Amino acid sequence: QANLMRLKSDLFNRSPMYPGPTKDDPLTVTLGFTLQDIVKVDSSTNEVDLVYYEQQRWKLNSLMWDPNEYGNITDFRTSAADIWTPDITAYSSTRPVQVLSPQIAVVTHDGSVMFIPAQRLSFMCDPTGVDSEEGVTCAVKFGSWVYSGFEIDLKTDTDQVDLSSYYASSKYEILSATQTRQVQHYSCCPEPYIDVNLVVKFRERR
Amino acid sequence: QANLMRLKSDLFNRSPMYPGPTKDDPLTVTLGFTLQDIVKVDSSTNEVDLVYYEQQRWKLNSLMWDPNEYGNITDFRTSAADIWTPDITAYSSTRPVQVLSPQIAVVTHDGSVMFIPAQRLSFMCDPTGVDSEEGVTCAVKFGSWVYSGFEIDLKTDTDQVDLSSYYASSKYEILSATQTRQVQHYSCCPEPYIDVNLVVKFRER
Amino acid sequence: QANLMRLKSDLFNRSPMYPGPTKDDPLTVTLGFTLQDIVKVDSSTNEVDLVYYEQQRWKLNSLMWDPNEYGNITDFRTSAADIWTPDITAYSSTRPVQVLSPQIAVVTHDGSVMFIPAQRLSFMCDPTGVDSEEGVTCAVKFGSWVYSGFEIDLKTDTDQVDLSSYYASSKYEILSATQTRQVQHYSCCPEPYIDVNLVVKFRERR
Amino acid sequence: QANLMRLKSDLFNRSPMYPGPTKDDPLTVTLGFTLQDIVKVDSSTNEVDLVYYEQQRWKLNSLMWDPNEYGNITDFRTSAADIWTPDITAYSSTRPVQVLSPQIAVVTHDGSVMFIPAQRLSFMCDPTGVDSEEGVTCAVKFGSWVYSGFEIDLKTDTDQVDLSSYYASSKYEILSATQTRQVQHYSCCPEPYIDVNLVVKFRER
Amino acid sequence: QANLMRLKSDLFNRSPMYPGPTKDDPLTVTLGFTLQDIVKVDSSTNEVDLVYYEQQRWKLNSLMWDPNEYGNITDFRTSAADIWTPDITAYSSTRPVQVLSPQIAVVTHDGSVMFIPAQRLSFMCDPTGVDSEEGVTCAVKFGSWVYSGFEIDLKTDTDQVDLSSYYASSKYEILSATQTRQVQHYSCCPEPYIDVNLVVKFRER
Ligand SMILES: *[C@@H]1O[C@H](CO)[C@@H](O[C@@H]2O[C@H](CO)[C@@H](O)[C@H](O)[C@H]2NC(C)=O)[C@H](O)[C@H]1NC(C)=O
Ligand SMILES: *[C@@H]1O[C@H](CO)[C@@H](O[C@@H]2O[C@H](CO)[C@@H](O)[C@H](O)[C@H]2NC(C)=O)[C@H](O)[C@H]1NC(C)=O
Ligand SMILES: O=C1C[C@@H]2OCC=C3CN4CC[C@]56c7ccccc7N1[C@H]5[C@H]2[C@H]3C[C@H]46
Ligand SMILES: O=C1C[C@@H]2OCC=C3CN4CC[C@]56c7ccccc7N1[C@H]5[C@H]2[C@H]3C[C@H]46
Ligand SMILES: O=C1C[C@@H]2OCC=C3CN4CC[C@]56c7ccccc7N1[C@H]5[C@H]2[C@H]3C[C@H]46
Ligand SMILES: O=C1C[C@@H]2OCC=C3CN4CC[C@]56c7ccccc7N1[C@H]5[C@H]2[C@H]3C[C@H]46
Ligand SMILES: O=C1C[C@@H]2OCC=C3CN4CC[C@]56c7ccccc7N1[C@H]5[C@H]2[C@H]3C[C@H]46
Ligand SMILES: *[C@@H]1O[C@H](CO)[C@@H](O)[C@H](O)[C@H]1NC(C)=O
Repeated sequence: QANLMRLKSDLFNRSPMYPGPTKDDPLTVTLGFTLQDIVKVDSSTNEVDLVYYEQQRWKLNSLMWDPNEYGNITDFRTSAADIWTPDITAYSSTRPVQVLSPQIAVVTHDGSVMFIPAQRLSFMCDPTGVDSEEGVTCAVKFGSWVYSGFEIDLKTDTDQVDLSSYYASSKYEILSATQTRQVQHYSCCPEPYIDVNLVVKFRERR
Repeated sequence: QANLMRLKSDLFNRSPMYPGPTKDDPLTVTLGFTLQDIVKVDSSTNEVDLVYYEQQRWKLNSLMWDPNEYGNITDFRTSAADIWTPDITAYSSTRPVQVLSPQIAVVTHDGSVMFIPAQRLSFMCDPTGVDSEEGVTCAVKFGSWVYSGFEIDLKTDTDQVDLSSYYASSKYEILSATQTRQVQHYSCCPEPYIDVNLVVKFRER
Repeated sequence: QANLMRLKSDLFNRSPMYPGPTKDDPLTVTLGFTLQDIVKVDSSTNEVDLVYYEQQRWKLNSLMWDPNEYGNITDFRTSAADIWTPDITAYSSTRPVQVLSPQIAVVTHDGSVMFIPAQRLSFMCDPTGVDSEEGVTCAVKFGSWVYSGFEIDLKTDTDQVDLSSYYASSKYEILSATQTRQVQHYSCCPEPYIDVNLVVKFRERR
Repeated sequence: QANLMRLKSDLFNRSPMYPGPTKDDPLTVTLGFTLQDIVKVDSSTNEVDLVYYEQQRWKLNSLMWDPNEYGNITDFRTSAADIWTPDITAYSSTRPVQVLSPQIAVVTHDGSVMFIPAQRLSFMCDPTGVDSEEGVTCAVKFGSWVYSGFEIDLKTDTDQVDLSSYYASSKYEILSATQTRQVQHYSCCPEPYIDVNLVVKFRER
Repeated sequence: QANLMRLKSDLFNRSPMYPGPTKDDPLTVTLGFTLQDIVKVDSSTNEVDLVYYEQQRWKLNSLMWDPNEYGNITDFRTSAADIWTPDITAYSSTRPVQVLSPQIAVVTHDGSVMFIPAQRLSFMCDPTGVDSEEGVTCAVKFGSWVYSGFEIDLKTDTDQVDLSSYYASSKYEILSATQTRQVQHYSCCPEPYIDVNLVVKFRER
């Protein structure tokens, strides 16, 4: 209690919040998806709804401490409002993303942060052929809304979407689900933009 | 008024809020459900909606006081924003949980806290067989979102879900409802996670 | 303007907010309902939606003042956030209550407060038989969420729900509407809890 | 920039917000509606949905300044949170009113304020006869929620609702739309209440 | 980190926020739309839903800095709450606009700001004829809610709406989409108001 209180006071009250990365001091953010459910499909609007956990990890020098100086504390939990978080956004959502979990992050003594919001997302997807044996493929890109590849580098720990928590009695079964880093250039602008392309192949079950 | 004002000032203004548990100083949180209604079932999306009260109890040394020092006050009510509260979350919700009651907790002189949010929850459930006599069983786990079993231990006072306030004219009748502590390990994570599994067997009326 | 500004400053900035009642210093809260409309019925979910005004009144010594000391002001209006308000809640709602009026209360020099939120409420009600001549009866209890009868006493000024503002062209006509104080005990806990039971008998029009 | 910053600092940081009117110092608020669209009708619930702009004007001595003292500034725009605003409310809404415009007001050197929220409103209305040539008439009163006629006087600049921005391809055409000051007493209350009654006659194509 | 922290502290903590433009010091805001999808059409209410990115650009002297003084930083990203933003609003929305992107802007050393909110908008549109080969045309104006043309000038970089990100498998195909500056006068008021008129011609695929 007392040690943790002192640590949080030192990290958060005695210094300003991290202002985000720059060209000079870029930040790597790792993303991974855990797909829980394809909740619904809307063939009249071509919108599909997913529920997933989006794991985000990054590391800041300003969040480092020595466990010996603070009662051997190697990590703690704190409100996501206490710290900077990356602006990772679905590019083709049709509704505001709905948050299903509390906004709390885990901070480790090496300055690494793990933040894993559960979300429900409606996104642009033609579900025609979902009732067939081949099923249907849909895709949605996630990236920083305003940081280029010079400020934020996105990576994945794996190209496989974690399906170990997928709901066994969903209306839809997953045939494949991948998460792939893409570099993108746009005609206006010189700098590269990074996204992770979440590609899901699915169909109605049996 | 004056005594209570002084107590709240001492507990909340004159010291920092409890920062949450650690490996060294873990916290036990007791959970209990009162199921009020199965409001609806959606066979096109496999989502079911429940209304329930979720009682949460825990105890902190930092919330202790001597009643004699504060006008014989043995307990008080306060906004949940004034205190730390646990991050207990349904694992398989499909919509943000909707809160139906005001966010107020009861604090007792021994440092124990009782907080009982009424909630409406949409969660993943295949309702196939709800129209049958056998009915259907659905389950949803509740636990801390980011604290492991090393920091937060969950328990129940009983394995029976309180059904005494269940809505008599619901579209669905309850055949059974249980609440059971589970210890879980994951491929992701080395540390154990504790949840309470709410299992409800029901059918159409 | 100047006198009222000074009064509000004295009551709200120069002292802490009332911390709520206790066993030693209980508070009586008077409730009355004005039923405006039965807006809808849902026979697939057994939910009914009402629109009403819920008048709440109570009195605090801490909100007293002498009109002579403050430019002859006998009352004022203020945001409900400036003052303590009771945690009166429907026991059997199925959705969060929707507030239709601004959150403003009237405070009188004797310390009495009048707060009258207009609300739309979805609550548990089987509407089977609403299309019949006998109609249907539904009920919903309102009480403090966490204060017992030792801290908050609820009363009504009358057992009749005010129907003078009921919408003349509603889909549903009201046969009766009553509001009755009840004392209740629950198996766990020694202390009594007070509620007001709103009972409404209605049917389809004409 | 610099002059305006100084003016806002003098008006808002150097003095308290206006606390609202009293019996001794009543306030006149002028209302006017611009009806944009009758968006929908629900004959199963007797709810109708309108989109309109509600112009509100009032004048306070505390918001006066001399333009010469502040770089010739005769008016400025500011967040509605910086100032007091009246609690004008539809009496027969069935859903919380939805705000479609940013909450910003215009303040003029004579202390006059203009605030014009665009809103979508669902209100109690039987639409039976909307498909006929005569159409249907519906009405909704707007007034202060908690100030009586002793504290706030409402007026209109005109009895005609502005229809110049009405959506030409709406599902519903407007036959007439009026806005009329009414004085009212209630069984509850000794003091008179002022409202503006918005009466709209409309029909399908 | 350290240089950027100092820059933000200098710009945002050590001086007041920009209070908005005046007649004396007007501001030009450039708008451009990127239409992503016509998501739905409602022929029972004459409402259509679009998803788009609205790029907004303006320039303030108060946001200028010398890169040499701050570690060669030529630009940074910051929360839109840290800075003033224009009150650009759709004139004919039927629901509050839904924001799909985080509220973050890019600020450049010359004081220029780029802010690009992704939005879902329901607006007044008769979709009769959408199933035909000619299709249907709908329009919606965007402008400042309370600043006139004397305080805020709107312009476009181009009259063509960017369709390069339009969703290939939308139910609706775009025949044309234009964005055009308009000057407007209103009977009440002496001052001109500027808007950008977004005109979209589309049909079923
Ligand atoms: C924090 O942890 C370190 C070890 O992980 C502790 O340091 C050791 O304490 C043991 C047991 O008393 C000694 O025998 C070792 O010599 C110490 N050093 C090392 C490097 O192992 C330390 O005492 C812990 N601190 C607290 C307050 O619990
Ligand atoms: C409060 O009320 C008293 C009277 O009840 C006001 O004082 C009187 O003011 C009138 C003019 O309005 C004078 O002619 C009287 O001589 C005053 N009498 C006394 C005893 O003071 C007083 O002005 C009121 N306060 C206000 C309006 O702020
Ligand atoms: O030109 C583009 C299109 C592209 O759209 C998909 C979403 C993206 C997320 N943000 C939103 C704005 C954007 C951007 C920034 C700077 C120049 C061009 C540009 N955009 C989008 C772009 C990506 C990346 C970035
Ligand atoms: O990927 C998972 C699966 C599992 O999901 C059920 C809920 C859990 C409670 N919290 C939420 C995040 C989670 C966790 C932490 C770190 C990596 C992966 C991960 N999760 C969930 C997990 C448990 C434990 C933990
Ligand atoms: O045990 C209960 C059930 C009962 O539910 C109906 C509604 C009530 C209003 N509040 C909500 C919490 C509650 C309460 C307080 C303390 C211990 C148990 C307890 N609850 C509910 C109770 C009443 C009274 C009170
Ligand atoms: O009983 C009523 C009905 C009537 O409703 C129309 C609107 C009004 C404006 N405010 C809102 C609350 C109200 C009022 C005050 C005290 C007791 C009952 C009561 N109401 C409304 C009333 C008027 C006047 C007042
Ligand atoms: O008289 C009007 C109608 C017109 O409506 C289209 C939208 C507009 C954008 N803002 C919103 C308020 C408004 C305006 C300013 C001052 C008095 C009246 C008034 N309005 C609207 C007007 C334009 C311009 C401006
Ligand atoms: C900034 O640019 C100058 C000029 O090239 C260079 O000398 C300096 O090292 C750069 N970096 C910093 C942090 O000032």
